Amino acid sequence: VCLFLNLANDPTIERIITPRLALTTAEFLAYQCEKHVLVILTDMSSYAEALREVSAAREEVPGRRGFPGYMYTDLATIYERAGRVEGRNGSITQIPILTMPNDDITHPIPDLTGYITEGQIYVDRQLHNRQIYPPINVLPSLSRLMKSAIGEGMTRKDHADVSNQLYACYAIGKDVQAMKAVVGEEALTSDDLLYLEFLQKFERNFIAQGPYENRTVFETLDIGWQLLRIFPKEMLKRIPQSTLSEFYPR
Amino acid sequence: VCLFLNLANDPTIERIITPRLALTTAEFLAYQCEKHVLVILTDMSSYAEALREVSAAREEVPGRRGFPGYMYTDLATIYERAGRVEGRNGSITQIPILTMPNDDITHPIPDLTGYITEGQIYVDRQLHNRQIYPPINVLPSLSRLMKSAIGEGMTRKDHADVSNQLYACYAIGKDVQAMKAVVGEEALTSDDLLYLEFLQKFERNFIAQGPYENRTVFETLDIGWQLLRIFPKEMLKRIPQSTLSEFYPR
Amino acid sequence: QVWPVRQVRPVTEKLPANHPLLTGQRVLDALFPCVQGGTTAIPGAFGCGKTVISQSLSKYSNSDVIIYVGCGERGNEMSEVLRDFPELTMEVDGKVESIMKRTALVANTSNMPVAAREASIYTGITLSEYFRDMGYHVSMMADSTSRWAEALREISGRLAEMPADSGYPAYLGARLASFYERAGRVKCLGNPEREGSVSIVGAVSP
Amino acid sequence: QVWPVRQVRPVTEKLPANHPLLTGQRVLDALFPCVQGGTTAIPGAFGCGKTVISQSLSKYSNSDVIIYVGCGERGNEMSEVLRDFPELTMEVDGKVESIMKRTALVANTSNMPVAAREASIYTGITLSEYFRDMGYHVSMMADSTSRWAEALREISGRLAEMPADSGYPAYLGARLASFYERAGRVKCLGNPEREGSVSIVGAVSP
Amino acid sequence: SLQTSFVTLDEAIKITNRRVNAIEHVIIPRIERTLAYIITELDEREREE
Repeated sequence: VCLFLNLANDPTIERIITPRLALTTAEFLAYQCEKHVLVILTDMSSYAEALREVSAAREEVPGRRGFPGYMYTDLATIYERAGRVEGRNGSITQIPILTMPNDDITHPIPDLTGYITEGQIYVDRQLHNRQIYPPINVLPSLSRLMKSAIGEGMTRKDHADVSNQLYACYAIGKDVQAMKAVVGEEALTSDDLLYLEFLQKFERNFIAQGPYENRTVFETLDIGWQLLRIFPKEMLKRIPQSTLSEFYPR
Repeated sequence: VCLFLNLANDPTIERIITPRLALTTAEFLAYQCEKHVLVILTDMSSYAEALREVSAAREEVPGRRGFPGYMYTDLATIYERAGRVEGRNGSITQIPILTMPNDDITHPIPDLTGYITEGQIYVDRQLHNRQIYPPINVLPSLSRLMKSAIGEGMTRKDHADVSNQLYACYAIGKDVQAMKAVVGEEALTSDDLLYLEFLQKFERNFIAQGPYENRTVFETLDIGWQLLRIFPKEMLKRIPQSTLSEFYPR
Repeated sequence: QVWPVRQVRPVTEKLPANHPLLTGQRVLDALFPCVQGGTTAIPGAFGCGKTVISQSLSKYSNSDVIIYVGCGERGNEMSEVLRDFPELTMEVDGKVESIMKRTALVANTSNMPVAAREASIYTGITLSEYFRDMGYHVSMMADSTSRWAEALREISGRLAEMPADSGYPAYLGARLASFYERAGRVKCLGNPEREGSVSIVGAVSP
Repeated sequence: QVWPVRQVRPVTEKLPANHPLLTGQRVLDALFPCVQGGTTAIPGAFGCGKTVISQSLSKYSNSDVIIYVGCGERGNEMSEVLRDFPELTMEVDGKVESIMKRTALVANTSNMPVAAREASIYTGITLSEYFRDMGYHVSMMADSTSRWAEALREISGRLAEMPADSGYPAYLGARLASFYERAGRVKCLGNPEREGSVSIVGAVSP
Repeated sequence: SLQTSFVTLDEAIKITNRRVNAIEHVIIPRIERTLAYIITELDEREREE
C-alpha cells in the first residue's frame, strides 16, 4: 500500500497535485511493473473546492456555483487514467469518493463526475437512518460495464435476469409504498402487499450485509432467488421462461 | 417627548441618520442626566430599505433578497445602544416597530432583527380578522429577559409555571383545532373538547383586553389560573406539585 | 510566553477519544453524546436555545478549564456570565470554589468592530491549547461562528473578490476546517508524560 | 408657469380628510365610502365592469376637475377611452355640457417611449396639484399602475441595477408610497384663503 | 334491506369526506408551500450570477 495524505490542517493548494502523484505511481506500477492497482481518491469534493479557490483568485469567468468553467476538462484528466492497455498485463481500477452537498446529485461536482465515470454507487441517507449497512440505494446506482462482465461462462447464466427483475420489483414496490402511506392501508390490492413484503425483505436480507461479511457471487444470486420466490412465477415478466423453469422451482 | 419626524416624501438617504440622532439624544438624557428613556423607532423596514438602496447604489456584496451583507452589523449598531450601566441611574428601553413583508417572519428584516434583540412581540393578522384587540399571537412571541425579572419578591412565586402551562395548553389546543378540520367535530375525545374550550376562553378572556384597560400583573395571573382550572390538576404536567397544592384549589 | 494565534501549538501525538463529555441534559447525553476531544455544531434559528445550551454546558460539564468566545453576539449575554458564575460553586476537598476560578471569556459583541471577530476566534483556540498542554481537559464554546463567516464576507467584499456561494469567499470552508482540526485528545509535548484534550462546540446561525 | 414633475408643490398645511366623495352608486357610498382627499385602489382586469368607476367619477361626482391617466395601456384599449370620454355629458345649471370641459387626459400606449410610460403618473399628479392650488377638488385616476411598475423595472434593468424581489427595482415601495402621499386635502398657499383637495384612484392588475 | 343499505352508505360517506378534507387541508397546502419556496430559491440563484 502507498499512501498520500493531505489532512484538513495542511495547505489547500496541495490538493491540486495530490491526485496526480497518486495516479503517476499507479501508472508506473501497472504499465511498467505490470501489476494490478486499485486507486482510491478520498474527497474528490475537496479537490474541486481547491480548484474553485484558485480560480476565484484569478478573476475568471465563473461556472455554476462559482466553480471554474474548465472543471469538466479538469476532472476528466484525473478520471480517465484507468484501464488496461494492449500487450501489458497490468490494470488500474479507480474508486473516487464524493460527498454531495446537501445530498444533491445535480450539484456541479456529482453532475460532471457522472458524465465521465462508468456509473456510480449511491449511498443513501434514508437507509442510514434505519440502521441499514451498507446503505446503498440501488435505484440511482449504475454500472455501465456490467453487461459484458457477467453471464454464462463468467459468473452464471441467470445473473442479468435476476438483477433486472430485482430492480423492477424494487421500483414497483417503492411506487406502491408511496400511495400506500398516502391513500389507504386497506385500499391496497392483494398483490400490492407482496411488493411491500418484498421491499422489507430485500432491504433487510439482500442489501444489509455486515461490515466483515464476504459473500460470493453465487450466494448473492441464491438470496436473490429466495427473494424472487415471494411472487408467483406469473408476475416475473423480466425473466425468460427457460431461466424460470431451471431456477424458480427449488 | 422629543420627536424626529421623517415622512414618506422626504429624503431617503436621511433615513440612515435619523435613528442615530434619536439614540444620541437618548444616551445623553440617560447616561449623563440620569433619566429613564423609552425609545420608539417606527418602521425599521423603511430604514432597512433605504440601507439597501444606498448599498445597491455603490455595488456592494448582497445578502438574501438583495440586502447588503453588512445589514446585521448595521442593525446591531442601532439595537445595541440600549441597557443600563454600572454607577449611573438611567436606562434606555428600545421598542422598534417592524412590518414584515407578506407576514413572512423569514424575510431578512425580521430574521436579522430577531438575532439581535432580546425578544419580540408578534402582531397577528388572523386575530385581527376576528376583531380581537390586542391581536397578539403568543406562540411566535418571546422575551429573553423574563426569567430573571419574574418570581418570588419580583412579581409572585407562581408566575413562571402559569406562563409555561398556558403556553403548553395553547399549543395543544391549536393542534386539536387543526385535527378537527380533517377528522370532523364528532371524532374528538373528552380531552380534545377541554382543549377547544381552553382555546376560546383564552383568546377571549386573557388576550383580548380593550384599548384603555390597565391590568396589574396579579390580575393577569388570576385570569391565568381561572383559565387553568378548566383541566384536572393531573393534565397540568409542567407545574410542580407543591405549586398546585397552594394555587390550584381556590 | 508569546505565541502566534494562527500557528497550531505542537504536540507529540493525537490519540483517539474514549471518554464522555457530560453535559447536564438528558438528551445530548443519552441519544447524541459528545466526547472529550470531539467537535460539535449546534445549528438553529433565533430563540431555539444555542446560548442556553452553551452556558449550561460551560457551567455543569466535567471539564477542567472553560474558554467562552462570544463572537459577534449580545453584550447582555456576557453580563449574565459575569453575574451568574461568581455565585455557582463546586465541591472539591470539602472546600467550595466558584466556577469562575476556571473560566476565561473572550468577548467581541455585535456592535464592536467587524474585523475583530476573526481575531477573537483565534484568540480563544490558542488559549485552549495553552492549557491543554499543561494536562487539562478544555472545552471551547464558539458562539455563532456564522458571525466569523459574515466578517470574512465583509472583508472580502471590501477587496473586490469573486464570491463563491451566497457571497462568501472561496476559502471559507478551508478556514472552518483548519479551525475545527485543532480539537482532540493529545499526548502533550514535553518530557513529563501528560495527556490533554480540547473540545469545540460551535453554534451556527443559519 | 413651469414646474418639475418629481417635486411636490408646497402647501400651507395638510388637513385631515373629512368629507365624502359622492359617486352615485348605493354600494361604494354606503358600505365602502371614500373621502375627498383619499386613496383608492381597484382591480384592473378584463370583463370586471371597470368603466363604472371612471364614468361615475366623471359624470356624477362632487369633483371640479378630472385627470385621467393611461400608463402604457394596449393600443386598442386607449382607442376606446379616447373615443368614449369625449362623449360623456353632465348637466350644470340645467344645461347639458361635455365632461371634456373639466377633464384632461394623459395617454400612452405600449410602444411609446419607456420614459414617458414611467413619467406619466408624475405628469398627472402635477396637473392635479396645480388645479388643487386654485381652490378646486380634483380626482386623479391612474389606470393600470402595474403597467407603470413594469416600465420602472425596465428602466432599472437598462441601467444594470441590482434586482429586488421578483426583479423589480429596490426603490419600488418608496416610489409607490411617495406617490400616494401626494393626495389629500390641503390649505393652499397664497393670500385669498382657499382650500383644495386631490383624490387618487389607482388600478392594479394582479 | 333499506336500513342495511342506509348504514353502509352512511359509513362510506364519512370515509370519503375524510379523504377529501385530508387532500384539501394537508396535502395541497404543503405542495403549494414547497412550490413558493422553489420559486424563491431560483430567484436567489439568479441574483448571484
